[PDB]
This record gives sequence, C-alpha cells and structure tokens, in this order.
Amino acid sequence: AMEGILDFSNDLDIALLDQVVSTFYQGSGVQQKQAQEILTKFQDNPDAWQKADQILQFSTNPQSKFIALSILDKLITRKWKLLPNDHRIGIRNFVVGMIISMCQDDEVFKTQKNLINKSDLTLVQILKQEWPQNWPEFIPELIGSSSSSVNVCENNMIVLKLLSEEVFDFSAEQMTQAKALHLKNSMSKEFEQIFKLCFQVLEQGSSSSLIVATLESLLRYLHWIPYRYIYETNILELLSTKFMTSPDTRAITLKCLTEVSNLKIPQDNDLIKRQTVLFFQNTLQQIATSVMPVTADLKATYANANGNDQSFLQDLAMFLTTYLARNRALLESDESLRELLLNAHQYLIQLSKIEERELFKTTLDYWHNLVADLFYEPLKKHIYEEICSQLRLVIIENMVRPEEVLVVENDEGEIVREFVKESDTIQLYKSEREVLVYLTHLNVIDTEEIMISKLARQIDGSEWSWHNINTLSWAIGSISGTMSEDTEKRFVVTVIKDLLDLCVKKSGKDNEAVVASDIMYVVGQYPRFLKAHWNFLRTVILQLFEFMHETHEGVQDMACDTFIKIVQKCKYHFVIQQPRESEPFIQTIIRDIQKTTADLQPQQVHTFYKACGIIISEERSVAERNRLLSDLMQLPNMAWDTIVEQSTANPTLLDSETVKIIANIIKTNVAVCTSMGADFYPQLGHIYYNMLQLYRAVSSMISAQVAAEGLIATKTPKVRGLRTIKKEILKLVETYISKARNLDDVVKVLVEPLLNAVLEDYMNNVPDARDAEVLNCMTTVVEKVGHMIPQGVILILQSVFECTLDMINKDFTEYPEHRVEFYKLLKVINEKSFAAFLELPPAAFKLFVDAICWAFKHNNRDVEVNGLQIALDLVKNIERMGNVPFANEFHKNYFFIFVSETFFVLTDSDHKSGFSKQALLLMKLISLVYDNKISVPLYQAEVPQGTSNQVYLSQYLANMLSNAFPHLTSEQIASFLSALTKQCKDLVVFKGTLRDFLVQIKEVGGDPTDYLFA
Amino acid sequence: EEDEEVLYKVRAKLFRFDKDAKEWKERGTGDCKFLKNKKTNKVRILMRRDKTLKICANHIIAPEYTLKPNVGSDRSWVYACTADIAEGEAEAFTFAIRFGSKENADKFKEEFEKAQEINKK
Amino acid sequence: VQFKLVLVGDGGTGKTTFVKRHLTGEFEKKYVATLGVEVHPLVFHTNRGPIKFNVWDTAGQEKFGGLRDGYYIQAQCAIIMFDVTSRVTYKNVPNWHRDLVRVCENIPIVLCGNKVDIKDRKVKAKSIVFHRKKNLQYYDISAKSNYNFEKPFLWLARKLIGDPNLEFVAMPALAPPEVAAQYEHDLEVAQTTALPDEDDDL
Ligand SMILES: *C1=CC(=O)O[C@@H](/C=C/C(=C\[C@H](C)C/C=C/C(C)=C/[C@@H](C)C(=O)[C@@H](C)[C@H](O)[C@@H](C)C/C(C)=C/C(=O)O)CC)[C@H]1C
Ligand SMILES: Nc1nc2c(ncn2[C@@H]2O[C@H](COP(=O)(O)OP(=O)(O)NP(=O)(O)O)[C@@H](O)[C@H]2O)c(=O)[nH]1
Ligand SMILES: [Cl-]
Ligand SMILES: [Cl-]
Ligand SMILES: [Cl-]
Ligand SMILES: [Cl-]
Ligand SMILES: [Cl-]
Ligand SMILES: [Mg+2]
Repeated sequence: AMEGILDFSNDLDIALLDQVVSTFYQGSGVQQKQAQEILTKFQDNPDAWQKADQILQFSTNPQSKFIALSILDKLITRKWKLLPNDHRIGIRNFVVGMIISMCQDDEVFKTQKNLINKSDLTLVQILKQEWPQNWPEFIPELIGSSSSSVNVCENNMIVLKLLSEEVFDFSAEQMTQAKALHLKNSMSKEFEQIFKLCFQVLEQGSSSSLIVATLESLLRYLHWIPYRYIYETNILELLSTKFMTSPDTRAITLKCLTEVSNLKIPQDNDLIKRQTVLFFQNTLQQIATSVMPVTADLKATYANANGNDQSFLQDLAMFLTTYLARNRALLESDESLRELLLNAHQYLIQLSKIEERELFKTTLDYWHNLVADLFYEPLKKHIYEEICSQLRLVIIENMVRPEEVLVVENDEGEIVREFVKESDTIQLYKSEREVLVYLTHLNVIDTEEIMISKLARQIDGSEWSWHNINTLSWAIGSISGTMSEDTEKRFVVTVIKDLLDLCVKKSGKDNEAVVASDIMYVVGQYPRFLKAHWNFLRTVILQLFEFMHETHEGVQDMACDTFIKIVQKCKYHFVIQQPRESEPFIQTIIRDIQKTTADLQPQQVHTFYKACGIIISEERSVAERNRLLSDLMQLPNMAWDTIVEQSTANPTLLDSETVKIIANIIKTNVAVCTSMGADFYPQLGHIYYNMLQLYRAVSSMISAQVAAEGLIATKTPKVRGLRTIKKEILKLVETYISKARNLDDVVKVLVEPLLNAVLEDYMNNVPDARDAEVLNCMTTVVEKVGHMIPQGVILILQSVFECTLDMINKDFTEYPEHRVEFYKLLKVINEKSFAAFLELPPAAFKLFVDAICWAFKHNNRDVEVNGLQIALDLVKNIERMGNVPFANEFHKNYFFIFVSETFFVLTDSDHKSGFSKQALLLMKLISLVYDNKISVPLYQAEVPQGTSNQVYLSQYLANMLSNAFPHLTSEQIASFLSALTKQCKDLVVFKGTLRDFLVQIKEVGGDPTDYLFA
Repeated sequence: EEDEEVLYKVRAKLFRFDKDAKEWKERGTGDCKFLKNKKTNKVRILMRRDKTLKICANHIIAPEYTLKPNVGSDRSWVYACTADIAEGEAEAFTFAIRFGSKENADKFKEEFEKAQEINKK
Repeated sequence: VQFKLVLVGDGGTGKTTFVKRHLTGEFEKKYVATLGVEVHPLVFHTNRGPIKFNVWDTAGQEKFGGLRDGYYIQAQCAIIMFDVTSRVTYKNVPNWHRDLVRVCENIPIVLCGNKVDIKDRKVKAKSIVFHRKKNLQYYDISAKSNYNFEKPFLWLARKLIGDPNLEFVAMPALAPPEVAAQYEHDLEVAQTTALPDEDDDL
C-alpha cells in the first residue's frame, strides 16, 4: 500500500505520502522499517524533486515537507546547473515564497521552527549557486524586508547566520578554492549593510527571540569580520552590559564575548587596550551583580544542575580562560585593575572545584598557561601568590589515581586490584602533575607546608580517610624533582616516617593495601633519594619481595611493577658491592630468586627476571656480566636441559604441563633479552640449536594435529599452546636481532638455521596454521642484516610472498595480522634489499605490483600507509637504476597502472585518510614525465612517432577522466590536468588542485577557470 | 534477592549459541551467583552485567543439566538451558560460560553439581 | 517515559556495535554498514524508574546516508561517535554536530571517542577539545572492552530526567520456572564451535 508513492507513472497521492512519513516517524517495528525503506527510495528517485512543490503546497505533515526540502537540497547541491533555467527560477521562487508564507503566519512561525530552519538552509544552498552574480539584490532586499515584519527580520538573521557558516566556517571541504574566495569576498563587500541592520536591532531591543537570533548571527560573523566593527562601534558596551543582564541573551552574549577575545587587533593601540579592559570589567560586574558573587559555591551549583546552569558555568570558564590567556597582562601593571584581575581568577578557582572531568581539564589548561608564564616572566608571580596557594589545595585534593596505583575501592567498600587500566585518566594525571610541579617551583615552602600538615592530620586521625591519604600521597609522589636534593632529602624522610607511622596504626587488609599502594607509589617516584640511601633502598626492596608473597593480588602486582620501576633508575646500586655488604645485591637477589618469585604468576616472574637483566647489563666487564647472566638463567636453563633430554628421546611434549613449562622458559628468555639486548647473546647461544630443533618438533605436532582433527585443532588449548612456543621462539630471536651489535655473528651463526627452521614450515602449512609472527621476525632480520644476506632475502620472499598474498587478496579483513606484517616485510625488503625484487620472475613481479595497489585500497591505516610508501619507494628504486632495460620495461608495464590506481583511491571518497601520501605519489609519477626521466615512449603506432611522453600522459589522463567522470566537460578535465601537471613541483598547490577536483566531481557544471586559482 | 542465600559467586563471561549463524555470542560479563531461596530451598543461577546491572542469566540449576567442555577452552562449560527468563518470557538456550582460570571453571562445575543435588531434595 | 536518541558519526566508528552491545550483550566483529537508519528500543532501570531510549542508529557512510538529517527531526538527545584510531573521524565531528544542531537546537549530546582498546591510538587525548565550546559531554569508550560503555546513557538519562544523582539499579529478579533428540545434535555443534577471543582475561 505504502509503496504506491514509488510509482511515478501515477499522480503522487500526497495523503499516502503523509501516512508513510507518519508511519516512519511515529510508528514502530516492521511498519516503521518498511516506511523508512520506501521514503529513502522515494527520496533517491532522481525525479522526486519535481514533486517537491506539490508536497509543500498540499501536505499537512511538516516532516513530509522537510523531506521535500532534503530532496531539493540534494538537487541544488549536486545537479543545479543541469537544470533548465526555468526550473532554477521556479525552484528559487517557491522556496522564497514558502519562507515568506511561513513567516507571515504567526502560528506557523511559532510552531514550525524545524521546517522554517530547513527552508532557510535550502535557500542558502540556492544562494551558494546563484549569489551574488545572478542575485545581486538579495542582501539589500533582505535588509529592506526586515523592517516590514518582526518575524521576517528574525528569520533573516537565521538565513544570514547559515550563510556565514556555509561561506566561512564550512566551505573548505565543500567548495573550490576559487568559489570559496568568491563567496567570502561577496559577503565582505556587503557586510557593512548587514552589520548596520544587526546593530540597529541590538540597539532597539533588549531580550527577545529577535535579539537572540541577531546575537546568534553575530557569533558567526565574529569568526571573520574586521575588528573595527567591534571596536569602533558601541557594540562591546551592549554585549558586556545590557545583554548580560537578561538570561535568555546571556548565554549567546558570553559566547560572542569569548570570540571577541580572539579577534585580530592591534597591539600598540592604547585606546583599544582600554576597550578590551572595559568589556571584561563590565562583564565581570554583571556576573557578580546579576548571577552570583565571587564567593558562591559553584561546585554545589553545577552539581544541582538547574536549568542551564551547567552550560553557563562551562561557558563562563571558557570566557575567563580565553580572555585571560590573551589579555591578563593588560590588568597586571595598573593598580586600579588588580581587584578585577584577582576576582576573575577567583571565579576560575571556584570553577576549578566543580566535579566535571572535562570542565576541569579546560580550567587546568588555563592554570598550566598561567603557571608556565609565572615561572619565567619577571615580577609576575607575586601578583598571583594567593591564587596559586588556593590552586595548590585544589590540585592536591583532586589528584587522579596514577597508572601505577593498582588498587581501587570496589562497590562493597573493599580494596581490590583493578579489573582494567583506567586508560582515560593518563593524560589527566600528566596535566595535573605538570601544573603542580610548576606551583611547587613557584613556592616550595607553601607546597611543603600544605603537604606536611595535611599528612599530620592523617596520622592524628582528624582528617583520616582513604580518599585523603591517597590524593595526598599521589601529590607528594607527583612533585618529585621540584626540590633540590638537599631539600628533598628532608621532605622525603618526614613523609616516609609518617607513612610508616600510618602503617603501624591502620590495620586490616583494606587499610594495609591502601597504605602499601601509597608508600610504593612515593618510594618509586623518588629514585634520587633511593640512590643516596642504600640501607633504605635495600630495605624497601626486601619489603617489595615480602609483598610478592601477598595474598592481596593488587599489592603483589604493584610490588613487581615498583621493583622494576626502581631498578630502571637505580640499577647501578644493585650491581656494585655497597659499603658494609658482603656481596653486590644482584647476587643476593639471584641466590634467592626461587623463594622470592614462588607465589607470582608467570608473567610477574618474567618481569622480575627482566629487572634482573637491567641490573646485569650495568656490569661492563664481559666475564663478570656473562657469569651473572648464567647465574640468573640457572633455573630456566636447568628446566630447559631436562626438557631437551626428554623431548629428543621421543616427540611424545604431548603433555600440556610440559608445553606450559617450555612456553614459560622461552618467555623468561624473552624477558631477560628485552632488558639485556646485545649482552644476551651468550644465553641465546646456550639454547639456540636445541630451541630451533624444538621449533621443528612442535611444528610437526601442530601439523599432525590438524591432519588428525581438522582446522578446528587450531582452536584447542593444546595447539594454541604449541603455537605459543613457536611465537615466543620467534619473539626471542626478533628481540635479540633488533638489539644486536655484532651483526657478523647474527649472519654467520643465527640466520641460516633460523631460515631453515621457519620458512619452509610457514610455506608448507595450511593458511590457518601459519604464524604471522614469522613475517614479523623476518622484517627485523631484513631490517638489521638484509644488506648482508642477499640470497637469504630471496629465500624469504620465495617462501612467504605468494602464499601470504593468496591469504589476503580475497577480501580486506581475513588474516588481519598477516596482512599488516606482510606489507611491513615487503616495505623493508624494498627499502634495504631491492635486488631481491629484481630477481623475481616477471609473473611474480606483477603480483608484487598487484600487492602494492591492493594495499592502496585498504581503509585499514596500518596497511594503506605502507602500501603508499612501498609504491613511492619502488618508483625511487626504479628511477635510481637509470636508463636500463628493467627500468624501461617497468615504466612500460606499470607506470599507468600506478597513475590510474592512485587516481582511483584519490577520487572514490573511501580513502580520504590517505590523501597526503596519494598526492605525493601522484606528484612523483607526473614529475617523472614532466622532467623527461622516462627514457622510452610510454605508448606503443598508437600515436605519431615524435610524440613526447608529456603529450601522451595528458591524452591518457584526459581519456581516463572523460570515461570515469562523464559528467565533467572536456574543458573541466583539460583545465584540471593543465594546472595539475604545471604544479607537479609544488606539493601544497598540487594538493589544492586535487581537492578542487574532488569538489567539482561531486556536482555538475564546475567552472574550469577554478583551476587557475593562485 | 532478599529471600536468597548466596551459595557461590564467581566472575564470568556468558555466551549463547546462535544456531542460525553458527557462532557464539556474548550475553554478559559480570558476577554469576548461585542463589538458594530460603523459603523453597531451590537454587538458581542469577547473573548480572557489570555497570548496567541487567540480568543476563536467570534459571534454575535443573538436575537434568550437564556441563560439557567447549573445544576451544579449558576454562569454560557449555550446557542446554530449557527455561531462562533473563529477557522476559521463559526461553531455551544453549549457554557457554567462561571464567578467568581453569581453577574457577572446575570450582563452578563442583558447585553447579552440589546445587543440582540440593534441587533434587 | 521514552526519548528519541540519534546516533551519528563516520562510517566504521562503531555506532551499531556500541548499540548492539547494549541491546544483547554481544560484540559484533564484522562491519556491516548501516543502511539509512536502524531503530532500536533500549531500556535502562534507574533509581528514578525505567527510562526508554528509542535509538536511531544512523548510517555514517555517505553512500548509505538515506534521509540524512531527516532522521534528526524531534530527537531529544544524541551521541556523536568517532574512532580514536582514525583522525579523519574526529576531523568530521564538527560536520556531524553542525548537521545535528541545525535540526535539534537544544538537546543534550555526548561525544564519544570509540576503540580505546586499540594500542595504537591516533587521536591524542589532549587533542579532543571540540566538545568544550559546544557544551557536549565527552567520554573515551570501547564497545569491545566495555570501557565507559554505560557512561553516555547514564549522563543522558540524568539530563533528560533532570536528576544529577540518578543511578542505574538492579532489576528485581523474578523466580525462574521448573521446566530432546535434536538437543543432542544442537549441543554437539555448540561444543565444537570454538568460543571467541580465548586470549581475553574473561
Ligand atoms: C605497613 C605494613 C607493611 O607490612 O609494609 C609497610 C610497607 C613499607 C614499605 C617501605 C618502607 C618505607 C621500607 C622501610 C625501610 C626502613 C625502615 C629502612 C630503615 C633501614 C631506615 O633507614 C630508617 C631507620 C630511616 O629512619 C628511614 C625511615 C628514613 C631515612 C632513610 C632517614 C635517613 O636516611 O636519614 C613498602 C615499600 C606498610 C604497608
Ligand atoms: N577494536 C574495536 N573495534 C570496534 C569497536 N567498536 C566497533 N568496532 C569494530 O569496528 C567495525 C565497525 O563497527 P560498526 O558498529 O559497524 O560501525 P558503524 O559506525 O555502525 N558503521 P556505519 O556508519 O557504516 O553503519 C566493526 O568491525 C566492529 O567490530 C571497539 O570499541 N573496539
Ligand atoms: Cl519538520
Ligand atoms: Cl565600521
Ligand atoms: Cl643508577
Ligand atoms: Cl567544453
Ligand atoms: Cl557529514
Ligand atoms: Mg552502523
């Protein structure tokens, strides 16, 4: 029934249309769904615009008329110049007429705002096409019409707001450079009369919908109008006094005044400075008298959330911060302006107490701006001393939990380990720390006094709470580095002594977890102190080891992180033999490592081993270092040795417990290799050959399992476990090679057995059993020693290129990890070992080119970016070869493939993320012909004998674009290509010409002269 | 849940098998509780999603049910439920429930089977 | 007590996945582009009673846009979505907002930066400031990990009901009832279909 409106061979039943629209907007379920699909089909019918007038005339459903206007909007924006002139005139006439008709009827004007707004925007679309060249009197008649009716005047303000938006705010992406300039210039040329109307309305009224609309338009104009309109009229006085007093104009006025605070204005003009001071002075006076005094509890007000109070307080913060960041100096020298400067900042202090993370970030950005300035500018900090002192309190009391603090209070009042990282407070903590560090430097006595007395009120119990000890401890930790070592020494001693006091008196697992977390945070934040106090450091570390046996998993995990955090900075003190110690502490740690790490989870044990590696690499005497490495790896090496025995006796390792043990042995090696890098080699050497044998054994188990159980085998715990062994082996080798300093050993000892062990296994497994980690390992191999292993690189390509390409060339989604690593590998080979591609058979080289272009077409950034880089690097590789047969053949076979494929992704609206690199590639390609760097004809008798590659390139491109974009005129295409080829040495200009083309292809009748823009 | 004793609680992820598509679909992550009604002595599974607290499982631990392993996991159980009312009207599902560790999975099964014996009385 | 919520933002930002998560609990890995709009009722239980959102999940792909701004008519609230791993999606936020507020002049709006679970974040936390001058609420979210997933709806609920202390509460749980050849076959298929994301913590 509803489908009838889709039949254009019959008259449009408007009543049926209104039913379909009503069913869509007000209905539900299947009926709503069907109506939606019908409406979209109706809307998309390219003749549907012809029904628009009938709908507007006869419909009684405002949504029907909205939809009619959407249909016209699409026609206007995309096909306007395809219309006969009569249809353009007609459409303009009934759009204009409908607007007049709706403004003149009070009830309609009051109750149909959405439809009138939509009509206004639609009119603005017509203006974009027609004005002023074919509508020169639009503005003068708009201005004239304004005086005849309050409704029309108000609506004219809406129209002008939308026009300003479309021309100045949203034109960049939607118009050619030339058209945008045209329209901006046109609006500039008539703005004097527009402003006259605006100012008059603002003068002759106080607080009404017309005033609001006018002010809404003013906000937009302020983005671009010359400052004289603002400063050489009385408008600042009206904005900052009159319009601040009535609440229905206050919001928009405040936004206008924020934008005024950003206007471009002379810096050497004393009178203008006075005006800038005066409007701020006025605005602050109005706030204090009409809204709330400086003493008001804005935290409370915001939390109550009455009316528009939250929006207002947000907007006030934005106004104060914006104005003061630019202009506070105007208020700093003159004694009569001091109270204003300080009152403004006191409002900001009060705003900074609001509970609203995002608002807090806005105010914190301002505080950063202030304190950073006060840190450097002579004679300023004293002005703000009281403000800064209040700020210290606000920051210390609102410190967010650092990433390191792993305990949190759950809904039942229990202190537990966090479920997940609080990822969205990372930046917030850094911003808080930054400001507090500055504040500490500005007055270290005040900061210390605040912290030391707050801490005293925790101990005596007067202000004791988890929140308060936490925020305080976090703040104390966060200011590390701000004091001189000497000052810090006394501060830290006092703090620790008091935290230890709190530890003795507050008992129970929850309390103890809180206090432990806070002490760990503080001690980890003061390595400089730890370095100077060995006894203390030693005792802290032993306590961390005790926590490694905590049943409290949060405290346990934090002990491990704190251990490595401290070791990263204090390692040297673990490696030397300290006074009054019998051994270096690393020896003590290693000797007792089994006990210390017994209750830890595997990954925590690995972190512990990694930390020991950091310490061992401090030992630069090779003999002693290698002995330490050997001692550290004792337990995993002994486990390893006995597994290598059992395994080599018989492949049946079919034990899940054994697979876990092996995995953990390798993970431990990875962990130590990560911190020791090049120093790890002797340990790698101990396990290397047996490890690669194990890789083979495990590979056979995986293949066998897949054969016996099917692909589903790869999902099983057993097989996932076996692959973990393979992946971790690959990771270990990758990790070592990425950090190796002796590349000769890598090549002569590591590479051949590696390739022999991994390549054929990758190639000869079914797709689902192939580990992407193989590709990742090979990338590092090629990156580090590729220049030394030309035949090895060829071997790598032969084994993974074609089989991996076949996995990833059927869609953009399957095998996502393989996809990403595949193009990273190709990238580094093309960079470092281009000769490997030169050796490919022609058929394989074609696949390489295909693979590159396929990468272009991804929306996935990891792939797309590498694809475009490979293409560019490849072109350079070829160019570098000079006039030789391979280069000549490459251009003959692939130059136009690369040009057309790059054009395709540039122009399809589905690869906008790659624009810059696409343009770069296109420019390179064109510049090759422009610079006569291609030594052979790119054509085959197809074109006359002497024809330059320049002439042929234009012809090819014109033909390509003509067929691909048949709605463009020949001159559009010709002018575009002329501009583009001329600009192939100027990337920014070349890119602008591309952007202009992308605009023109979306519409009909684009002006070819646009490509002359300069 | 005032009239109910908490016999067992464990953090879990619950799936339902969509048979049309041949895939498992998450139904919720949160606390899975075994609840014994103090008036009737019947034991049910009640599970709620974190944060929204919406019910994603609500059914009797029927004696007829049998926990089966999933091919991909050593820390999950699958079972047919004939009457779950998490969504409203009683409805049949094939559920899978996964835990943070094998230990937790094995504890669930033990508790699950104890609750079945309680429901038998 | 029901409110029309329009959800807008670039294609592939996770609008539909976000809604589905809320609807059924599931996480849809596949990207099937929304065609025009999909309307779903979505209810939350609060300490002020139930609140019903009629979620108009709109198409972000231009070629599938359908009625475009026609969807926004009479919306009472909104979510603008972008993807923190795709900078272009943030750059397009002002365009979505523009089109939205032209139709919906005074509604509460949440801006959401989705996909924070992904390691390689491209839209830096520090860069996200568009919401400030526009009075939008902002949250980092992940439909995949559920990070902050309830936040947009809680905030909107508070604004719409007008109670800043509104909280989600637990539904009272009705006692469940005491209730074959195909069952065997159905269970077999279930057992032998691997569970997804076996490397996750749960
Ligand atoms: C409460 C219960 C619990 O079980 O653990 C507690 C956690 C404690 C932690 C670290 C503490 C700070 C380690 C203690 C070190 C200590 C007492 C070292 C002494 C050898 C020492 O140097 C003493 C005498 C002086 O006074 C110290 C405290 C200050 C200094 C160095 C003065 C100076 O050099 O002049 C967890 C990491 C808690 C949760
Ligand atoms: N990693 C990750 N992926 C996500 C997240 N949310 C959605 N996705 C993925 O991103 C893709 C796009 O999701 P979808 O919900 O279809 O996006 P959309 O905004 O509705 N697209 P459209 O506007 O075209 O209808 C899907 O593959 C989905 O699995 C997230 O939080 N994290
Ligand atoms: Cl309407
Ligand atoms: Cl002037
Ligand atoms: Cl050191
Ligand atoms: Cl022409
Ligand atoms: Cl848009
Ligand atoms: Mg969608």
